Amino acid sequence: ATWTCINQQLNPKTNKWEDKRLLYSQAKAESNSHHAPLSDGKTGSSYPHWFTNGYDGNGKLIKGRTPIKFGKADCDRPPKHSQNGMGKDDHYLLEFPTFPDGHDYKFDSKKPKEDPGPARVIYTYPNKVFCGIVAHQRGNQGDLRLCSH
RNA sequence: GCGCUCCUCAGUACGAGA
RNA sequence: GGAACCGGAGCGC
Ligand SMILES: [K+]
Ligand SMILES: [K+]
Repeated sequence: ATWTCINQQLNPKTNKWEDKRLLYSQAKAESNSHHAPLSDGKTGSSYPHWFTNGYDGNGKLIKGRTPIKFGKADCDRPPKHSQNGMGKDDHYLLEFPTFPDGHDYKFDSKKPKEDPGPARVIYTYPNKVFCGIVAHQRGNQGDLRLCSH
């Protein structure tokens, strides 16, 4: 499967924010999540960690936010995330950087951590079910949108 | 002693718009 | 997302 993300990137010349299209292999993205450790932000980079998707630890909407629909049960299931995402019955979503070249993000990188880019592979804790690839609408921050495929 | 820089503190406390 | 205080060095005065 091929996923397409649209990311706005600043042009240093025109100084205007321009659209950038980015293609990612799903296999590589899943591979990225398999090789990433299964902890919630306890690496030097802080990745991977909890992707709330608009919810709080008790699986209740946050009000004002609209969760992304991944189209899969385990994924769209409201989260159960404890103080450090290690609850024995915890279940939630993780986000980890993913790129077009598909290389594994150096999760232990720090000061400075490797650039995480705009895209993230989203998957479940603790069975790493693939949910999708999202990407910040503009820059490497702000609103995260579901990409196409 | 005053001003600026870097390391560290620390991906911590704090947090959920990441 | 993400500080500061305390802690150590450099440059200038
Ligand atoms: K400092
Ligand atoms: K200091």
